[PDB]
Amino acid sequence: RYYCEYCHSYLTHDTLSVRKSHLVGKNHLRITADYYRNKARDIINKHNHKRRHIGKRGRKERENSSQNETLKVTCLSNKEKRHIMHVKKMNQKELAQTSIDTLKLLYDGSPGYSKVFVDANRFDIGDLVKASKLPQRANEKSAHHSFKQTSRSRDETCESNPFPRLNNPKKLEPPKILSQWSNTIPKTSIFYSVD
Amino acid sequence: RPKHELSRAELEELEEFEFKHGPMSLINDAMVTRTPVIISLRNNHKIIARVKAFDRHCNMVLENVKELWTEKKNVINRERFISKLFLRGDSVIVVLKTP
Amino acid sequence: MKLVNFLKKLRNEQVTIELKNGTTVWGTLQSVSPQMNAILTDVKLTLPQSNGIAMASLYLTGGQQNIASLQYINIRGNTIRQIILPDSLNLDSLLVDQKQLNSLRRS
Amino acid sequence: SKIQVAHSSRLANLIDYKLRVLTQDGRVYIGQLMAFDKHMNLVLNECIEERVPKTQLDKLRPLNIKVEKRVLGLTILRGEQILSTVVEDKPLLSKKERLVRDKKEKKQAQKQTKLRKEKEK
Amino acid sequence: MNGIPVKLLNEAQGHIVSLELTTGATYRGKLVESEDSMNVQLRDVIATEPQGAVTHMDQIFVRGSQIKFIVVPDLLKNAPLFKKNSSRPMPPI
Amino acid sequence: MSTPAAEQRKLVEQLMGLHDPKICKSYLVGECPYDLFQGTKQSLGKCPQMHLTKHKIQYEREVKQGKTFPEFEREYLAILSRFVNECNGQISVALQNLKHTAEERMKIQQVTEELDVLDLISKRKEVAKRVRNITENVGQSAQQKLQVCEVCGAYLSRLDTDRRLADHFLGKIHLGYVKMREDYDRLMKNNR
RNA sequence: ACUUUGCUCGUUCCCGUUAUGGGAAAAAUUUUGGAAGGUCUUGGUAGGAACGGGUGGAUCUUAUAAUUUUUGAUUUAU
RNA sequence: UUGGGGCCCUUUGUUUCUUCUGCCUGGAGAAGUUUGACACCAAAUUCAAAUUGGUGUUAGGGGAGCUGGGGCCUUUCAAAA
RNA sequence: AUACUUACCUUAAGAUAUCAGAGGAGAGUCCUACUGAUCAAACAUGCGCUUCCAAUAGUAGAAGGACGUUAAGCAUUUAUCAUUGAACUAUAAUUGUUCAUUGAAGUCAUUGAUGCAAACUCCUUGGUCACACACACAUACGGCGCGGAAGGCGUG
RNA sequence: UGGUAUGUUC
Repeated sequence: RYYCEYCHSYLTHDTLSVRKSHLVGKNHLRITADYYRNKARDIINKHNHKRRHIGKRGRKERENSSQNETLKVTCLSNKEKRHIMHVKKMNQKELAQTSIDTLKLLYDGSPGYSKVFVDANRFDIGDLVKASKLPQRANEKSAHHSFKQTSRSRDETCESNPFPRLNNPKKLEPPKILSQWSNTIPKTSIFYSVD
Repeated sequence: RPKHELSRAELEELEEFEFKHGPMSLINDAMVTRTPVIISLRNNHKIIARVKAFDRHCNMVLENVKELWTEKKNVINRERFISKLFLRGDSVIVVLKTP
Repeated sequence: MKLVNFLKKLRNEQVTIELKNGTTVWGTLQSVSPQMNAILTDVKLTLPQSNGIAMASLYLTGGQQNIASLQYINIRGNTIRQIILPDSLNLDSLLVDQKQLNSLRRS
Repeated sequence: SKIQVAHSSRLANLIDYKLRVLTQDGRVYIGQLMAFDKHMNLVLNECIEERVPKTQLDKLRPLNIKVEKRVLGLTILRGEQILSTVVEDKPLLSKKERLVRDKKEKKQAQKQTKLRKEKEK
Repeated sequence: MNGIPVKLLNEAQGHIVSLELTTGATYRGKLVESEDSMNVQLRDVIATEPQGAVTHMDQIFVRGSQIKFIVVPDLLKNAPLFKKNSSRPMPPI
Repeated sequence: MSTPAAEQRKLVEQLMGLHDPKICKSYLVGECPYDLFQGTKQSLGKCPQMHLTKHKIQYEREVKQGKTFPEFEREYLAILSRFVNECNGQISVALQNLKHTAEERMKIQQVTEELDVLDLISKRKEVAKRVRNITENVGQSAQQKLQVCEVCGAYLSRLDTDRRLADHFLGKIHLGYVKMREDYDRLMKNNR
């Protein structure tokens, strides 16, 4: 007999063909991915604080510290700290999910763009891309998307697209700035830019 | 005959029958006639001792053990008298019985 | 007719164990698995007169300061070469083989 | 190391202890066990594998010994090429705190079974 | 029957693991499909011989008895196989 | 078995004139129908005749250079003809069940009520009523939308994509039955 | 050992009498076990008992002393 | 109830049982608590919103009542010197 | 979520501590809210028991490390073979010396590897606890405070 | 006497 600890589903006598097919089906994938995400979120979010050790402080430290100054404590209400911590959590997860993708879109017209950056004609890890296609045995998963594939083959040479400026490129993205410190940008530019 | 299809809980009788009338005739003769045997082991530890018990794994209890080995550098023989010993059948190369 | 049940009747017995690596282990027995995975306490172990692998295995167990004194060692079955029992114990009463007696009475 | 390992404990009782397990080579693994089996296959959390070099072995033969430590993290070690295991360091939380944690796990598991019985109805 | 460690080895399928062999060669790669007999298959394998050199295999398959150990990733630190008191929701008849 | 050594001992004991009723002639020629449906849902149980690998190797060595036996081939042809007749009867029963499901009482009553209201401007109204009746018939047929497999006699679907269909064709039942159809067609081409 | 007759010493009380006997308790006191009360300290306070399993997980035996751990090719020697 | 003095506030979401209001001229107020409630993750439904699958929490200290056990003292019964 | 099709499979067994005695069931076996003894588990409980628990009358320090710095620190050791050409020491598949054509793989590492040794900095842990800044001891030390962590022994 | 996974309609 076999029991899945993730899906909480039982099974018959332990056949490798059934157990292999169980770890491919979509319900086990959803339950396993959600369980790993929640356990990682719990071990990040668990603030294991140190146990405090307070000793009887010295006399001259008390005459020095109680005479210098008294600082002001800031504090906020419940909805304010809840909204601020929710914005900080979405900022932490969008920084953990993002990555710099300037070299992919900056060498887009390079003659070896179809041999390294296409990520399907790659030599060492291209067989891993060509192996598991997620073959979409549902007809709705193949009939949902109606856009182009734009699969760049390896055999694209330098004869195609000879002049990269006549074929309309994209203007590069500006360096993004922090929205909390966006009020200190120089409002006057150096040169006159139109449109 | 296959081992799994013989019977249930009667394999001990066949094991005793193989003990009485098989390759175990020398370990049986040494424990009933208290004769000393010489067991050569896989690390040159030759044991002269009397057999006290028999096991399926050839795990043997030995009494009045006189063991001897040889250090080769130069050539010396080092011996030791051990009263009680429980020897594993993994280490046993061979068992010789004297008449 | 496995003689591991003979060692199961040998609790609180102060024995030595020579291993296949060459280490002599002096200590009292606490328990032994039927697969002969024996645990020992109040242990000192010594590699006699060499084998550098055995010297590494002797030192890298904590509590060296070549007699190494350790509090609790579990020993796997296939690493046991031989075990020496104390001579004061009576082998005629511990090898009664009550399971073999019940098997003979069941015949 | 004044730990005073338990005098009548086995592998079910030695769980979550910082073991110092020895192998046939002497490649000593230090880490917390979290599971075992009949073949004594041990998973090891925050594990480190320490060895001694061949040049240090001459100094070890009859002081300081420079061991080579590599970090394995969470590994799973087989029971074939191991020799002996000892208990090196005690865990963080105590026996009473593990007892309260086990009671909380039992109450949470009973609540989960009540939730499964409520969802089944 | 099977036990917790072989279920943990079957748990981390499709992840970057690192094996060490009994000879001393350390492999590292993505686990294709593990078995109950631990005869494990790896892909994008980088290998270190006991002599010292580093090479790269595409698709390796090592037998379970010639394995010193294997390293699973750290997020399997928290697994339901490690739970001691997990009850069982009504096994079938 | 729990140990592989007993499995290897079983393989040795089952591996180590020839015209005897104990030898399965359908397995002696090859691809016995009691072997191709061993553990599936269409299982026949257990073959009463014994199967052997040494006799199969001797038959392969005889058919390689020595000679051939037409009696075992005729027995395998008769067994394949009986199994093909049983499968054709099952496929005819499935086609009759599909025709009965397409001709149910309430479905034919709803179709007759839609066609009774189906009767330039009158031609356009009749074309719109016929399009509405065709949409109602498509909605009635889409409640099941189960076709008939032309070879194995199972159920298929038209709106289903080719990947799930390719997963359907790679089974023990379909591979065994296509092999039995190939053997039956080869024996009918050799006999006729 | 029972039994009787008198002497002597003697725990406590009475009487013939403060020599000494007679009678009674055959006692005051020490220990163990059981019943009750008071005081000091600690744990628990919402589940528990019985039965039923073509129940789940652990432990033992045999398959299993033969290539997958656990019944050995890891003391590097001819 | 007020006032003074000493320490702590890392409780870093300013008590972390939860929700809401709210705080350093202060340390608070209201509600609820295991077939329930709270917070979060993942998704297709083309904002938000709603649905489904899971994860984690429901705490700490003191007091009245009941009960189990350990030690001392007192009363009574049975037995041995 | 209901209804249907398809792909794979449909189960190694036996038992739940041991010994002695009495009774019952047609030499062997089973049962006793049957009796004595040993052992195991759980919950309490006590042993002038065993080990440990970090200054604040200061700006420290105990344990484990740095996969940290000085540090390319100091002292040593290696960084491919074969055929031939112009000389050649020469028992080798010209090994040795200088230069080159060609042939098979060809770890990166020489700021590399091993040994030695000091200093600085930073991480995880604690009772950073209650009274006092005190004259005890050959039977060597009044272990006769509130606890916590680990363990031994004993009782119910 | 059943289980796991997948694809359509409400």
